[PDB]
Amino acid sequence: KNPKSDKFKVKRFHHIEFWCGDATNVARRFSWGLGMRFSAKSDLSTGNMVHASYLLTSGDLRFLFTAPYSPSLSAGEIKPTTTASIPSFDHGSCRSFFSSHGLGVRAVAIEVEDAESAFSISVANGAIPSSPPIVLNEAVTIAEVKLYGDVVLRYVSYKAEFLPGFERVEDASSFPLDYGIRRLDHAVGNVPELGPALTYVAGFTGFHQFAEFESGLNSAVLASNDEMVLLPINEPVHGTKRKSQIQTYLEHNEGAGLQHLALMSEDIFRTLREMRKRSSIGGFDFMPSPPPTYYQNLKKRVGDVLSDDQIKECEELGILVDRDDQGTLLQIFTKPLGDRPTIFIEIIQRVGCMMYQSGGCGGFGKGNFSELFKSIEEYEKTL
Amino acid sequence: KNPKSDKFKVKRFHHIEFWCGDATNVARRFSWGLGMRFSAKSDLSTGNMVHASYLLTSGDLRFLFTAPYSPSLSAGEIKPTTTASIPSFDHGSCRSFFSSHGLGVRAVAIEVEDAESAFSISVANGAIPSSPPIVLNEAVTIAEVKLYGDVVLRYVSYKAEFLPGFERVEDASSFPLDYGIRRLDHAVGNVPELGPALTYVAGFTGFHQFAEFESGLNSAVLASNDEMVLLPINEPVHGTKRKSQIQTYLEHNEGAGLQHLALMSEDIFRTLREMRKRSSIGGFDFMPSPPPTYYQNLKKRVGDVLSDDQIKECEELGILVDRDDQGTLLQIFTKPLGDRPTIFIEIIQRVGCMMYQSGGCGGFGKGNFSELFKSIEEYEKTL
Ligand SMILES: Cc1nn(C)c(O)c1C(=O)c1ccc2nnn(Cc3ccc(F)cc3)c(=O)c2c1C
Ligand SMILES: Cc1nn(C)c(O)c1C(=O)c1ccc2nnn(Cc3ccc(F)cc3)c(=O)c2c1C
Ligand SMILES: [Co+2]
Ligand SMILES: [Co+2]
Repeated sequence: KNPKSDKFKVKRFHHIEFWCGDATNVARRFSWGLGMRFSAKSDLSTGNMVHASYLLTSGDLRFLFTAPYSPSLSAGEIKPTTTASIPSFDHGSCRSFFSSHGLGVRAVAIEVEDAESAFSISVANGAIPSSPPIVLNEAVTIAEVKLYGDVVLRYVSYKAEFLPGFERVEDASSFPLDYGIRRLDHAVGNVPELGPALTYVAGFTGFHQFAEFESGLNSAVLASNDEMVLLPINEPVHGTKRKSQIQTYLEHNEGAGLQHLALMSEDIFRTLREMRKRSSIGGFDFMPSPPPTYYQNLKKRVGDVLSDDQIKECEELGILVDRDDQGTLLQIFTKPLGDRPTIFIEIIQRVGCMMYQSGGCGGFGKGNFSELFKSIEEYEKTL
Repeated sequence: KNPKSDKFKVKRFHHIEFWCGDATNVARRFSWGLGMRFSAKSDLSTGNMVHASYLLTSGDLRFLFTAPYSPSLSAGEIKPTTTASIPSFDHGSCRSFFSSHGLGVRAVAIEVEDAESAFSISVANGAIPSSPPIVLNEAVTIAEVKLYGDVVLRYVSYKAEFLPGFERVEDASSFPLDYGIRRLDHAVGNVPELGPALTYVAGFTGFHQFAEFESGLNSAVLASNDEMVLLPINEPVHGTKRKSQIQTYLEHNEGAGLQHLALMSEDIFRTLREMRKRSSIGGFDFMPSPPPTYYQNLKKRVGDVLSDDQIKECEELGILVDRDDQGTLLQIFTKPLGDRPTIFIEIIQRVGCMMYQSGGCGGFGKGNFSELFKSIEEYEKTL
């Protein structure tokens, strides 16, 4: 059931912005680890005396990395005279965010028809304003409201590359890396209390609950009208034998924030081969693979969707598989992206629900908790 | 002339410590860009609730990357009960350093015979104490005094891998990268006033001035008894046509700090081939190469040291060449390591002064300023 209750016209995920202490080193690490190209910049070389911002792209996926310069470089400026290309940026907010949370997502940006309208309707419907609508070069409008913790939902609308004031990156500095990642599938937040978080966000967006089918969490997924913008939210389950990973996140992150980004691949096998080649040479590590009992149990569950060779290829790469009543998904999770056990990345590919592919085809893999537990004691018994 | 006036026994450079906002991403970028292996760690997985520290090695070169965790993880601790592996670490100092300077060197560490003695004699001779001597696991002693800006000179002495509380990194996570870098040759500071900086440091170390042979700077080099610990210091020259790069550093760094690290290669041609292959895929960029007039002028200056092919190989890689009355050096400079135009790296190889090779063989390349200017207008005229 999809009531299509969006209070304003939402298009697609537009970009994700990381707040960094040094944007250069994070962007270069991510570029190599994920196979994303350097595509735009806004920094001292483009006249920006306020912040350094570097944009990586792979397909339609856009990762922005931003860090503050010394405030002394821009001490003469006022907001009317700012050289910042992102007017919502604030030195104090950025430094406070990174010292509080470490490396993490500041903004989940979605493209909308009219960012000023989206902002007004959101705030009229309970959203906490973060940055009012600002029109950039009479061409693009940006506005921000609080999502959870210190994460903002950023509205972007275009009258008609990335943002005014950003320059395209020269070919010499722009190596065409590509490991197959194509777009952001969903972005997941961790909060202490799911109920009030859901009520707040569904309250100001009109996003509806996306239907699903003791793992340490309770979850729910908010979705736009065509279910292409997907925002899951988790809360911890306390008292459990194993401590909730949601609680660990909240402790090390100093509260609520973005837990993981799920990146759709057009060929998850190629993506994982390329990423795993680079894990120990600057890229990303992956969670430990499931036991072979898990892959021995895959024939009975998805043997009609994946060949034996394709299942063996999942085993080689540590890929997980789950299935809806309507589709199948392949997924795998990285280890945390930075020092703290907080944000990580999921790589995903979805099989089915063809019409284009409908959003969320196959679900989000919640069945992989019990299957993993089931594989673990089975492999212990086989030993 | 070398008076050998060291006030305590100094051995070699031991390590360089970067203070980071996220040590993981910087260490992974540097590892790939410079061909350094992950060799030790101290972090949550080793019981350290205070800071994340990752050690990269190439030959005898040791780069340490450290960032703070949330203070809440260690709020119950006191210094007697600390889980920090580096007792001088302070959350507030680290956050203040990185917000003030961005990514940069906090500590230049030298190995000494007796770190407590080195500390006492230094402070008795004018050094500003930063962290008193602390004995780690009855095995290693560490102490720190101020060097310039917020950079400390760290004394390490061993009674008898890296530091107690660090664990060696597992083979799977430790890929044996190596592009030929072997040790730290020198570490250079920028200050507003050279005179008082020299008087202070030579005052408490007994380091002597290393003899040399309008570029925007005045410089002098302090050296230990065997001239293997080399600490150059620069001040800006104001009024010049082109603005001093030393002044630009001081402005963007918010004052004095470490300007560049010079890393000796056992084969600078291999090192530069390997680094340049990776510049646009996560590694380091290099300054723009000199005009071919520079290499056309190399035959007359070093044609007795380098063959024509070896000179052509310098041209392919953008390497610079300078010569003493006693030796020749090959050198090249990276672009800044992070967002700000502050710290960069120099790769160097020295030819001559065999006895082992004596320190500073060939000088530091100060002659390359006039040669570069001379190449530039010559190439303009040839056009
Ligand atoms: C649920 C779920 N609900 N919604 C809306 C989602 O998007 C999801 C997921 O993506 C999903 C699905 C299956 C999984 N199976 N195992 N693990 C183990 C683990 C990995 C990294 C850690 F730091 C700690 C534990 C997972 O994390 C896991 C996730 C995170
Ligand atoms: C001097 C000197 N004295 N001592 C004790 C040293 O160690 C040195 C050097 O290493 C040395 C030698 C020759 C050079 N020729 N050209 N450039 C251009 C440039 C590069 C990066 C920038 F951000 C701005 C300008 C240099 O920097 C340069 C250096 C830095
Ligand atoms: Co997910
Ligand atoms: Co130098």
